[PDB]
Amino acid sequence: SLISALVRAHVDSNPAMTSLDYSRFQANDTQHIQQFYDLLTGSMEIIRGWAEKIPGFADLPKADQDLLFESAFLELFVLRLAYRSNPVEGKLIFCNGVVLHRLQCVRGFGEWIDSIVEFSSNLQNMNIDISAFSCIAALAMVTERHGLKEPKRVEELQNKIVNCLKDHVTFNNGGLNRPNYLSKLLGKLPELRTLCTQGLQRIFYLKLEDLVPPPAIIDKLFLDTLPF
Amino acid sequence: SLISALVRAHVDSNPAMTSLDYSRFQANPDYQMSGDDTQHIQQFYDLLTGSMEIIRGWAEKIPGFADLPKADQDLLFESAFLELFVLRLAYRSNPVEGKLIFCNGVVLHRLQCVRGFGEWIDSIVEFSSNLQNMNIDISAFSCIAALAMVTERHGLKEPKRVEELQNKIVNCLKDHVTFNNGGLNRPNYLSKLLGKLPELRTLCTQGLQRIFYLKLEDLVPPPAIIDKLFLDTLPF
Amino acid sequence: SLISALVRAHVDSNPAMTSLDYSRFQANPGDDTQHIQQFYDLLTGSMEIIRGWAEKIPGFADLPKADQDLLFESAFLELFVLRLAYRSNPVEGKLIFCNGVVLHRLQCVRGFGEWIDSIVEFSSNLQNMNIDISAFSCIAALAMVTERHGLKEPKRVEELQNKIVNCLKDHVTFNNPNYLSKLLGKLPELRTLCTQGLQRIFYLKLEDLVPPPAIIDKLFLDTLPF
Amino acid sequence: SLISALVRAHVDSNPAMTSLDYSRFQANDTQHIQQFYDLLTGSMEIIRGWAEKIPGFADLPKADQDLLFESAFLELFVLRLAYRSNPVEGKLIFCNGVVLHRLQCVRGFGEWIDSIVEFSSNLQNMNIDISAFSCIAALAMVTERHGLKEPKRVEELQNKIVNCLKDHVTFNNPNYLSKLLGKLPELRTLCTQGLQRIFYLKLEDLVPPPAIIDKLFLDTLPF
Amino acid sequence: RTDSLKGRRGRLPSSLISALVRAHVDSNPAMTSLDYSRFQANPDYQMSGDDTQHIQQFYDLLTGSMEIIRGWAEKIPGFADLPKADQDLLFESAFLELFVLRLAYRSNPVEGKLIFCNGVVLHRLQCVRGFGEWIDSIVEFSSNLQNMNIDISAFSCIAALAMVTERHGLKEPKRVEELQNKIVNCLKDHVTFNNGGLNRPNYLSKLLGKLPELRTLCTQGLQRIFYLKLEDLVPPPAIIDKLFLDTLPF
Amino acid sequence: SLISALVRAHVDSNPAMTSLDYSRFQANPDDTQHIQQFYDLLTGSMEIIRGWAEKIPGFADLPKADQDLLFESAFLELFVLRLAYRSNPVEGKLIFCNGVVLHRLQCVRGFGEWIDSIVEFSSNLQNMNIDISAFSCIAALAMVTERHGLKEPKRVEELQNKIVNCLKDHVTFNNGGLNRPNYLSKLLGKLPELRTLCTQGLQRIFYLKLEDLVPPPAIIDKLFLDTLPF
Ligand SMILES: [Br-]
Ligand SMILES: [Br-]
Ligand SMILES: [Br-]
Ligand SMILES: [Br-]
Ligand SMILES: [Br-]
Ligand SMILES: [Br-]
Ligand SMILES: [Br-]
Ligand SMILES: [Br-]
Ligand SMILES: [Br-]
Ligand SMILES: [Br-]
Ligand SMILES: [Br-]
Ligand SMILES: [Br-]
Ligand SMILES: [Br-]
Ligand SMILES: [Br-]
Ligand SMILES: [Br-]
Ligand SMILES: [Br-]
Ligand SMILES: [Br-]
Ligand SMILES: [Br-]
Ligand SMILES: [Br-]
Ligand SMILES: [K+]
Ligand SMILES: [K+]
Ligand SMILES: [K+]
Ligand SMILES: [K+]
Ligand SMILES: [K+]
Ligand SMILES: [K+]
Ligand SMILES: [K+]
Ligand SMILES: [K+]
Repeated sequence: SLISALVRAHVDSNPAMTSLDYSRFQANDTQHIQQFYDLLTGSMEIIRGWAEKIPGFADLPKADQDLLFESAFLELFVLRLAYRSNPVEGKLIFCNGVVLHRLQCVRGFGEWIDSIVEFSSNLQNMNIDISAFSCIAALAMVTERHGLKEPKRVEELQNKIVNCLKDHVTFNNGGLNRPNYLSKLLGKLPELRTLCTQGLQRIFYLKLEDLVPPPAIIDKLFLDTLPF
Repeated sequence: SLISALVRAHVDSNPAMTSLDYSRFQANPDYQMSGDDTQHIQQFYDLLTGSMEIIRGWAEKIPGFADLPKADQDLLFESAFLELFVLRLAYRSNPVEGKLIFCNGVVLHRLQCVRGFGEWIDSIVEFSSNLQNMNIDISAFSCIAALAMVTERHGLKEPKRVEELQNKIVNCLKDHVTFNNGGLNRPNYLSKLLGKLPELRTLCTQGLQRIFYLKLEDLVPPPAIIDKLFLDTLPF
Repeated sequence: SLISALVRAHVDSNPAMTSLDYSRFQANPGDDTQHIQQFYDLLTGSMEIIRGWAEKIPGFADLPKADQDLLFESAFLELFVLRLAYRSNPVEGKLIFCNGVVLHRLQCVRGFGEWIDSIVEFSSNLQNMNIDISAFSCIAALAMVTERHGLKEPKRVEELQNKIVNCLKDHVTFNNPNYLSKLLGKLPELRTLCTQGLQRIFYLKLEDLVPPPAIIDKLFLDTLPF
Repeated sequence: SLISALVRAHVDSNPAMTSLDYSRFQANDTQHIQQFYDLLTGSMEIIRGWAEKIPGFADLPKADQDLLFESAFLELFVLRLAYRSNPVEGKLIFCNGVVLHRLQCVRGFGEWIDSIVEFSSNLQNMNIDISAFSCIAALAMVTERHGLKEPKRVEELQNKIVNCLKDHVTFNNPNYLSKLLGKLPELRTLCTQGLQRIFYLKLEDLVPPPAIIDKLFLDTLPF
Repeated sequence: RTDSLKGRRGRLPSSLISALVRAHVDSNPAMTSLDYSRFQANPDYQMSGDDTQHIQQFYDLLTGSMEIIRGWAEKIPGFADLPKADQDLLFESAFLELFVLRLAYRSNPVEGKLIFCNGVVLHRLQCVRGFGEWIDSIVEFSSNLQNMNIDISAFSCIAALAMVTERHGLKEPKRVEELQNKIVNCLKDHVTFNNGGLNRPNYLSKLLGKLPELRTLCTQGLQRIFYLKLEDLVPPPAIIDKLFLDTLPF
Repeated sequence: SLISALVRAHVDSNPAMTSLDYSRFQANPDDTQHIQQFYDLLTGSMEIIRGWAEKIPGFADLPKADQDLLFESAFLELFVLRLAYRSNPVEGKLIFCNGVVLHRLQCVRGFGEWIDSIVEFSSNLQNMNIDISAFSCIAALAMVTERHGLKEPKRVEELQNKIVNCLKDHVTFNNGGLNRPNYLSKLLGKLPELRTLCTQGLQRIFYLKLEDLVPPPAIIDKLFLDTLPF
């Protein structure tokens, strides 16, 4: 039930891997930077829709919803990108269907893009099925955050998702041949958070470069993702 | 890649368990023989025709299907429609509570479907009970649904093409199972999973007997679309 | 150097006798389900601790991560029993675990089964040999760094073993005769003791009162000699 | 008709208690363990023949026939042994007519033999007649197992034998039919200890079980 | 063993290979037609110096197997369909590895007996003069290969994979990858089926892992040929010169 | 070593699937002609199969008289076994020891309905998917077995047991062991089935002898009293 709801949410908020845009894809500045910004802001509405489809999420104080969302947006944008992309081939696929190459992105994302592809690769070598990934993505947002009004409520939804993930992995001796798979899975969240600090560094860099000022929406993003 | 498409196909053609319409749901046994069968037999025909566009939409979303000769696509879909309908129904319903949930979100009790479906509805609930006791995950179920249609059919223009698409799906299902077990396959589980198809085929012949019965009774004659359904499903 | 590192590995992976938890200790000469789950917990709770120990053995962390897992997985039960036997108090029937918990023999027999009696016996024999920390730290390392099938680098393994062997050899001489053979002779004795540990888990799986979790089932399969 | 065929199947597959083989008997190593292995392997064809004489068994899918036999063999071997032996005198009498004293079997069977003698004593203290026993033995095998091709066929045949035992009990008439069926679960538990013995012997590695015994092991495992 | 509780790991049991086996049997000396005429295991009877003799022998054993291994390669189903150019590239790129693999498989490491594609049986001590210290590594490899007890059907696939592998400068490398995959899936299905439907990923990783080890082992062969030419005592003839350049990974 | 020698004996005495002779194959419709061919296929395999027999380690160490007796007694069985293993039943393609390829339908006139029994056995055999090493042992076993009139029944029993041992080791370590519990048994079980199968071959030759349409050559007429269960 919950797992099915988590999977539908994922499916409904992701591009059909049979409806991808390769118009500007080529495995061969101010232009690539603004693009970096667009991609980020473009996924904001997509991921927000996804969050609203997480059972129990709409039952949290609206204030707690925006706090959870905003604090995890970047992590969510990167985890989703990492899961649907083809690391080996260096093909990046965004929440909107656009497909760029690891090299075309390096001009906008910076060397961070290389850190992302590496994460994408480690993530895929874990062979995470759609159900386990749908739980993990939800766990990246439904987690403890400073400033929460209903921290106990967040913790309850969190534990419900981990339990849902645990049953999926251990049902009928599903864990026998993958001992700490559940632990390795959860372990990807702190790695993801560490990974996203470089996204903040990049945004800071572009702001100090003052070659192309970040939009208020992203300037805002910088502050919401800021751990402190 | 292939399995994601298959899961997307399934998800997109099924109702979110939040769109579930529990309005026409009646569990009181007494309030059951109320209202002549006509209304119930019609409901039966409608539920079947109602899922046609839906399942055809799912079939069109199956990678490789459209590359098959247009006549084969039609022979495969028409021959498997009823089985798809029954399988999808059996996977999403709640057998323990005697609740049937259709390709459209309508929730009827077993006791209500008996008026239209006939005793066949009990064989269906039993099939649902066996299917759900296996705890098939969505990725696995989406492959099985696909394999109920992408399967051998006599009078197929390019049977070798279908066989290849079929192998591709089977192989996609084996990887899922094997990858979730640390790289070690599970041949018995797999055969138990694939064995549900012959069972589905057998279960549905009873659906053909219910339509034949309705045709003979001639009280609520099957409309042209159900007539076609009957002939497309006839194993001979 | 090697000996020092081996001792540090031991010390850092063991509880100080002044940080023990007696909250669950009861020697008066609970649900059966509770004792069995406790048995499973004491095993799973020691895994990370003992893994930490292994990773502190000079060279181990240099072997292919594949070989590491194979050596660790095949010796864990033995490492658990040996460390428990070395630190416990046979005479007083006090079993002391990797995590500091103290349990009386009588409390363990309901979870561990009669096998706890064989462990207390082994712990008694081990202690009568008055083995010092340096020597015990070498034996412990040898219990794991030993011949195993499936090792991507069998050479890289016998390399460590022998070094550790010589280390214990020089330590016995420098501090001094048929004593070195009595020490290594404890390893085959250890492995036999652990076959009884396998019987206990096999029994619990048959009784099906409380099936072993996946982690314990794998432990079961990994410890099987074949 | 059924009870008769069941009794006949039983008599034809058991040794004439007047022509027992004592050539290896003695009331005073690796050999006893080997003998433990042989007794088991020798009773296989004998019990297989018996199963083959159960009305309706041979009609089940071949796969199911092999599945039920392979899964209940150890229990059938033990049950049949407990029934024909003499617990009071500590004499174990096997399917093949061989007679050994408890003191000989403990060396091969292990302390499991004592549990077998205990079960034998409890069984015989119930004064179960040959007709009733012939039903219970059949129930030890024609029961539900995970993997049946036609689980219904099995349940079909099972109730039929159960009804067969029911009538025989009523005519001769109490909770007896209860204590009767109760022995099966007890027999099931008793044999797990048999699995423990075989497992211990495999670990010990002294005298390795032959391929056929390892097969029996994997075949009986309840998990 | 894959036959126990440990080996099953919680599970329960349920043409191309034949051609590959024939290719192998036809291209190998009957172990009953071996030539022991020059087999001298006596440390003392190591013919009076003359490094030249042994070095030329080294070159001859190599060239003497070329036509044989080329024949075998031509019996690999699907190989011919490949562009002649790729056939040549794959063959020349793998010849050395194929030569050592086959030698390692048929030889007797425990007795120090090296048995060549042509039937000649030489002792390890005789080969060290020609092959150099490299012969000891081959023997080690041989020893490790045989401890796996790989049956003829399995080895025939591995030998084929030593050649049907990606190489830089391929006309149709995709057609190559498809033959390679066909052969690997053939090996997997054969091992799985023969294990009662239960796959053996660890065994399979070990079998295929032997190829990287073989590639590495042969670089030492290149080092020997490089040495012999640097030493210029018995320069490498034109055919060995080509062998060297064909095997160069760069 | 023995098993490896058994495999070479098999490979050397069998036709490469790329060197087959279809100059007579058809697979579709189109007499004293079919019967003569039936006799030729049998006599032609004789030399081939005898060549294989001599390649079996230890077989040449038996008294020549025991060699002839063992060979002669198993000829038909070997002919059928080898035919069933290499042929392709699904497509009804019979491939003989000599490379000649005929369709099932082309054989029914000379072989009789027995050809249908062979194709079935071929079908059952192939479903077992016996690998070459195991098959090479079973073929050897069909011949190295007990027969009445052996001069050295103990020597034969010894070569036989060495072969089954060779087979048991290969099956346990390469054919799944207990993961295929009844394989070794089903495999040896094919020998008695093979023998029964060939009795129909004797009946065929009997029939042809009674019809006297074309008298069997001494070789085969011999094969008759050389295969006869007595
Ligand atoms: Br849902
Ligand atoms: Br894992
Ligand atoms: Br998709
Ligand atoms: Br899934
Ligand atoms: Br699978
Ligand atoms: Br009767
Ligand atoms: Br009697
Ligand atoms: Br086992
Ligand atoms: Br298990
Ligand atoms: Br061939
Ligand atoms: Br050449
Ligand atoms: Br191996
Ligand atoms: Br494996
Ligand atoms: Br594999
Ligand atoms: Br292995
Ligand atoms: Br040979
Ligand atoms: Br083969
Ligand atoms: Br003799
Ligand atoms: Br089998
Ligand atoms: K993993
Ligand atoms: K209805
Ligand atoms: K499989
Ligand atoms: K299963
Ligand atoms: K009676
Ligand atoms: K072989
Ligand atoms: K495999
Ligand atoms: K078979």
